[PDB]
Amino acid sequence: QIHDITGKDCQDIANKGAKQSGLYFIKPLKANQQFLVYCEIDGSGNGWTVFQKRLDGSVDFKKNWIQYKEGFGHLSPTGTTEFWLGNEKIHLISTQSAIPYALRVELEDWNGRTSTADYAMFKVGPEADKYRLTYAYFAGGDAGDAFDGFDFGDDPSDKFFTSHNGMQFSTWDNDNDKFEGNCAEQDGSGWWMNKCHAGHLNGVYYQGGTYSKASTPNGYDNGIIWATWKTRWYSMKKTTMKIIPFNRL
Ligand SMILES: [Ca+2]
Repeated sequence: QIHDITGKDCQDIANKGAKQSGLYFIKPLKANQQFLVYCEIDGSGNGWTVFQKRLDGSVDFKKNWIQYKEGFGHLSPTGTTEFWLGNEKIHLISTQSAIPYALRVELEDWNGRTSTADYAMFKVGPEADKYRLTYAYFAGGDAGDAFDGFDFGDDPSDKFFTSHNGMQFSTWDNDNDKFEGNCAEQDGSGWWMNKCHAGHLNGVYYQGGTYSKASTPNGYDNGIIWATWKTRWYSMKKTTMKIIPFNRL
């Protein structure tokens, strides 16, 4: 169920001998109390700390500010459950000791194809700054750089409106986006919204992937999307968001 070795993150845990993916206790520099996390440990001693997982539509991602801050969903020793670790925990891990962390977004198709997109020097700010997302540069990956924004063709400033670097976090009850309306409320989720999005992994789980403007009454593109890999009308089968110290790349 839960393993004995502990550390500051899953890489530290892997550096101490553990070789099995599963549940572990970690305690980041500023964390006053230890908490449970799911570590993904591969054959090369890489230990990834997973903070978000989607795979079957068992959890509703339309949660409020406090829920996204504290975390929701279920942690499993088998890694077959959906959850959001919690913004406060993501903040404590990503900013401890100025250690440079890399974020890996892993996506899976309804056709079996998996893709990734890596971001160097990933960080999540404190609550005072509404858990802002910042990264140095896109490090590569076949899923493409959706965080850089995308020109959908709706408005000439589309790219400026869809980038995510520097965006604060938003939930329906705590709007901090760059939109006149409420992106989080219209979509029904919690995310780093701009004048909405180009990459949005906390959207509605549409079975089969393909959906349309007709699926929803207002026709919102509120699925689990990553514009640089698939159309805004295609919802992902599985997603994984995980972090590891930059030097492990
Ligand atoms: Ca707004």
